[PDB]
Amino acid sequence: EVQLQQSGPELVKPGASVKISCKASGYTFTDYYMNWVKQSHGKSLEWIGGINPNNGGTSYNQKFKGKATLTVDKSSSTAYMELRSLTSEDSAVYYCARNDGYRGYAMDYWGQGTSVTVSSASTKGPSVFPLAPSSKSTSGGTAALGCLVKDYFPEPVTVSWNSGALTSGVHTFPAVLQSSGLYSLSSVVTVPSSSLGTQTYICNVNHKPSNTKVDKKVEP
Amino acid sequence: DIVMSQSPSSLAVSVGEKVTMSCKSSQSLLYSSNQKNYLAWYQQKPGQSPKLLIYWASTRESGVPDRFTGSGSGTDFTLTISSVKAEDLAVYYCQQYYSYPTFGAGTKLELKRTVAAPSVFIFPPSDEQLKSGTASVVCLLNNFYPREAKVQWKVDNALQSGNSQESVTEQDSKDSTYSLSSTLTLSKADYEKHKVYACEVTHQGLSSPVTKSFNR
Repeated sequence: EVQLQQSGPELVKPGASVKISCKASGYTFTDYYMNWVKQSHGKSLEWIGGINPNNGGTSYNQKFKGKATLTVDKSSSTAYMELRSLTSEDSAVYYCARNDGYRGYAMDYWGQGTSVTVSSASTKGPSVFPLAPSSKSTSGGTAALGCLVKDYFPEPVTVSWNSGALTSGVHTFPAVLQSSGLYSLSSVVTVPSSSLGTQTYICNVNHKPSNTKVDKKVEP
Repeated sequence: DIVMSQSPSSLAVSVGEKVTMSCKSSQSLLYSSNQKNYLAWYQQKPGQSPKLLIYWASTRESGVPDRFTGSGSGTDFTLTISSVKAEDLAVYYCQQYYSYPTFGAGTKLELKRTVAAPSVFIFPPSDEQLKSGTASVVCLLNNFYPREAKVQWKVDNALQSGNSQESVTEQDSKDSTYSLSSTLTLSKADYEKHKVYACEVTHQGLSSPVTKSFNR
């Protein structure tokens, strides 16, 4: 019931600015401060600063004051964070995190993260290709198929099958970085060689920074 | 300026065992007025935001199972799990809020299980791709343990090098295994210069290296 929803992926050019949002919904926004925590890849959490809605009073992480600015809008129950003079050190995931002010910064409800990438480069949609379910792609009567999601910039895309009807045995791998500098991933699924005859498999790729959308079909 | 230091940086464990990570703080986290400890534990399962386990150092957030107990006072703390589930794989962070919030490095919780041997597959480059001048062939190592697994692509019995990129998933939260995708990409014109396209697999759950292959 208590939902924190932040923006989407941001692709920003070095030195620009970015503002990501966070609408909180399911509680009374005005008796709960609101935090922002950075998370670089394969790295731990870093609190940035936190704000109360009632006056937009802030307090900051003593190394982020110069990069981060927090702006509140109780009338929409949304909090904001802006990052300025952007470099590659500010490429990470930033979560919205709620806490009680009357007790302290224990963040019981957190957002869902917004991948921020700081690149001179333009977005590029991926080339959704299918993965061929063959008979050398078989072991015990069960077949493995998928969708390759090749040549996208930047992170991330979201892969799902049958619009979410299918969660069983799905493997959407971390993206690798090619020689070319564009990400590329797979998101296979193992399945009985029985259903193949009479069952349909559609990858639901969405690379949001480029507004790309594909529902390619994976057949033998 | 408090320094939160968690040891160990990572550990493994079987389902059912008992886990105990600690979290020393450079500064005492106890408030004489409160007699409450200003430390929280968060959990972060692969691909998810940090979820609160324990606040006030001792108190469970609601909906957090009785298996996680918070313990410690002042400078030294400890998170405990009594009967490790296969789903508890995550990175556990201690944070202090006795002043401006600071985190620990985290402690990575790996699960321990038996040797599973990997299922090998292989994928031809699709039409829609080859019809663009590129040619990516794919090897899928599904559900093995441990995470070490060598994967040599061979073309016409010629060992390649420098033309493939591996990707490993995180541990499954039911079976505790791993999946591994090994993509081999070269030019369509290099594609149609050979015949044999194989994927030789070394592992521990394999006695004899498993090759899967196909012909153009």
